[PDB]
Amino acid sequence: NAMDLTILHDCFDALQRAPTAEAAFPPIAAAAAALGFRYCVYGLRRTLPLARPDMQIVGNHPREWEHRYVKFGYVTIDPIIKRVASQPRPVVWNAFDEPGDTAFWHDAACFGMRYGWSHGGYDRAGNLGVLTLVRDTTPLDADEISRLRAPCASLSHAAHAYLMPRLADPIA
Amino acid sequence: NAMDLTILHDCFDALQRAPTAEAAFPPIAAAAAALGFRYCVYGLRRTLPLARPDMQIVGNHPREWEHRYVKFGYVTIDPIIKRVASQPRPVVWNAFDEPGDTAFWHDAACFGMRYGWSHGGYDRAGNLGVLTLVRDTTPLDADEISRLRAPCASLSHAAHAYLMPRLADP
Repeated sequence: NAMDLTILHDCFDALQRAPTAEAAFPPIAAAAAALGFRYCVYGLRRTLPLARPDMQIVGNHPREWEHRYVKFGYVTIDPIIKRVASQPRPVVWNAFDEPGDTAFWHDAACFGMRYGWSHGGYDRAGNLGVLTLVRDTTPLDADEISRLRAPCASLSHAAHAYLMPRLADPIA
Repeated sequence: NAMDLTILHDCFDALQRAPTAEAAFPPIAAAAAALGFRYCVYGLRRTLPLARPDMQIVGNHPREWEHRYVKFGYVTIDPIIKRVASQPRPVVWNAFDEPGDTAFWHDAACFGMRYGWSHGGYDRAGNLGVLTLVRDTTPLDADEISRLRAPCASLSHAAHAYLMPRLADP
């Protein structure tokens, strides 16, 4: 378990030499993978579109999941977004065990988006950035959640501090 | 080094059963102390007061430093707030090497708040919470900063997610 702290040490050093969102994501995804999360997704939802919320999505998620996330208009009714946008704490979810939003969780479960850890963060301009860590094999028991809080918190701060600002305002 | 993960593990366990700010701050401050930071200060700056910004300050700082901070209106000129608000990355400062703001840095260095680590986060309402971890001993070199990033990131997340909400509304 001491290996977990090395995982984050190597991530944050790589994030010091990542001046773009293209260079900043692989460190965060590699750390999440080392923590047991097969999938690592980041979404930037901007406040200025007002008429229609726009969701910018980067991640190693299945392409067909995002394709259906787009064609079915899931940004309008995304249950994870509604839960992380209202509260500051991380949201642990299970696609087989969530109430309502039947169509959303149906597609998520069909493509491995099954057992997730999601945390939302805000920037100076009011944009919402959501880091989502998903595994496709087993939901975490509470004892594994307890030990993963600090590492996931670390990754969550890293995504909001090193990835989100370089998605919102690229150097070029 | 094996401790840093257990230092934070114990902190995050305590914050699960911490429904008040009186109960959320000590575990964070305890972790900051175990990481080498004697002073742990959290400030919540409001956007609403407009003409000048209100700021709640909670921490184990020397209290007479807080009294100067209010006496000379430092909330309007605070160099650290200025830098953690315009940028989402942490800020590492040295009260003897920071340019300008001579009066501000003189007062901070007077009460041992000399070599600090500060990070600012926002909430849905647009408020600014700032976690500041300070030493009175030695400056922060490039080597210790590297290994302190991941643990201090967890502390930032912990402060913004568990302490900031309790100051803002409960």
